[PDB]
Amino acid sequence: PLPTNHPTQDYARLIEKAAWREAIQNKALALASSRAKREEILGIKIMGKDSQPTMTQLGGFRSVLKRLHSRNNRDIVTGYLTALEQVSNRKEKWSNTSQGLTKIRNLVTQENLIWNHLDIDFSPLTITQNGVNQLKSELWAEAVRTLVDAIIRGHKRDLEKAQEN
Amino acid sequence: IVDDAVIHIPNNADVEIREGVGIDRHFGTAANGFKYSRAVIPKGSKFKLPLTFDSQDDGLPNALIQLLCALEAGDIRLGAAKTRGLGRIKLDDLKLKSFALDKPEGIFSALLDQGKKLDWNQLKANVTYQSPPYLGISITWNPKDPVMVKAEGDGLAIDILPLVSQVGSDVRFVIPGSSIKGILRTQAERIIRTICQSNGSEKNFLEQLRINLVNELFGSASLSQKQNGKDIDLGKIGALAVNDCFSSLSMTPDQWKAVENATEMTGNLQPALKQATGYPNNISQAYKVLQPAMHVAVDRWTGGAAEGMLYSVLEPIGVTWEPIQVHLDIARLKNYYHGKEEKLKPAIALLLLVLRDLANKKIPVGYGTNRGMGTITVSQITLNGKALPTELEPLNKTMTCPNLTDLDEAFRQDLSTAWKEWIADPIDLCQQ
RNA sequence: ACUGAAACUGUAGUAGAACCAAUCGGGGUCGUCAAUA
RNA sequence: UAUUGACGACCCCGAUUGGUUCUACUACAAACG
Repeated sequence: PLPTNHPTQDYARLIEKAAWREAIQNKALALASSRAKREEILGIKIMGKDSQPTMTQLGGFRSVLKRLHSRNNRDIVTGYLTALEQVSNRKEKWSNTSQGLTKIRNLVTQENLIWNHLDIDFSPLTITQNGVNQLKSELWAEAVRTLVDAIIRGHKRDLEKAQEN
Repeated sequence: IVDDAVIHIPNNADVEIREGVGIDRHFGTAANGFKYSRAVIPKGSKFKLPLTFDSQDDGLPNALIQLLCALEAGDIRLGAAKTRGLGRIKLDDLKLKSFALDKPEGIFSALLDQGKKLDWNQLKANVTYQSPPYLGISITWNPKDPVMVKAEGDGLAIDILPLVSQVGSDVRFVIPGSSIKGILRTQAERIIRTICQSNGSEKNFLEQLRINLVNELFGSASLSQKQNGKDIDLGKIGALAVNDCFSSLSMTPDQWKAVENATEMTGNLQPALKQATGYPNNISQAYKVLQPAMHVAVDRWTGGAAEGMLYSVLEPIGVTWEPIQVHLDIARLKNYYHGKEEKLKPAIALLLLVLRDLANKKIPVGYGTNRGMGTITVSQITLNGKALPTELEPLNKTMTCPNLTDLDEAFRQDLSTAWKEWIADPIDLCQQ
């Protein structure tokens, strides 16, 4: 790895983000391609024709996650989840998920957890010393958004195979 | 030489995301699959004009002076969605530095002295800007019933909030030009289909859109088709382009976040709206501008309210809006009609029929048009074309009667005659 | 029993055309609750 | 056999579409009197 003071450290860091971003994206595709991995990460599942929760409830969450630009915005998503949880009829909309409301709470509030789900080995993808710690602190919110977007797309397109018969 | 130019978004405003939907022409509702989003650079954002010209002739070309005039006029459009709201740029602070690379002193000036400054105003005086034929329509509307495009997602204190955009250092309420163009296109197509008695129920949404005159005015998707050996693009850009509309009413980017992040309608929302409307001490005056409206669905056997079906709208009941600005590239139409200025009259006639409906409240705009919102009052339409063909010049009019009776009757009859001739045989008018 | 020299992978080309963030919903209203003596 | 004796609010958004279609290199300079 480059010495931290090295003059090409700035340029190298542009190469790193690119390699990390595209790695996160490709892994999010793979993880979203299986229904067991979608249920593990968000609790989202198919029950015959039915989606747990309905796609409208996933769209509501996904519309709030668009506001997760940084970890200073995780209060926005935790605001949404507490409001959802505080309304009994909306909470019940998420029963028969595999604990999906708390899985969302965790992913938004445990910074390591997106990386645990992605489980990318970033060593082939970093060259700056302290590259992994800084890029994880930098790309966290984008990784969360990227994984949930992929999961919800793979969910809906597996739902279409069960629903459109 | 044209360099890559980085865009400086004002302050550090983030990129906006703009929602898009195709509305099925039969059901009047979002067509399946036709739901999309586009990241857009705000407005007010700046970037360099990175241009270098190597002259072999003496002086600077007239065509290149004309180009720089068009940039300062704001006539060039850049990027995607040029007809659907986007892409307008304007040049400011144009500077010309000249280096006589043909001579010792000018080559060293290139190396060391940063060049001779030319007064642009001198060349700008030597030239007349040859603006191409276009018609510009500017419509002055005030909302009759609240008008608003829905924001991309449900709020906390208010479920349904107006769409906003960054306009410099402030946020303003926006009616995307994508929205004004889809309502105008929808009424344009409905008129055409009504005359031809042509149904839209069996066609898919891409087929529903593809009908005559609107394909030239509003544009058609690129779609290469083998006709017979020959291969033809059915796509053409719209000659009609609409610009996003913005309110008279602006807020600082945090004032609106105070509204978006309010959690109690009678709690912290009240200060947020009092702040954002500019009436911090008059909730009454504040709520004559932005009014929260509660709505229920009432269950049909019990009355009361249906479980869960309680929702709220921030109705911009008293937001004032800027004029809508439409731009008809007469030159682009004339190219589609292979130069034949006589073929313009049906497209012009259609556009004036669409404007007659817009003025007569037949075209509501934005969210909730069937549900208490979206009715506009059109108090003036200003048709203001430049280099129009001589028979279309009576378009140059400020209209205030909704029924077009400010346009000369002999002109409206001439358009009506060509319109009726087309109705009698509604050929694809750009096929030759 | 003698290193060839010299030579810009460059030139032209708008990631664009089409697409409504939209459809439905009265801020509404009556008898329940507890089980014995 | 039918008595005991009055209190009390609820709903807080729900359902859906989440991209669709087209263009995917084209001429060149090296080939060929």
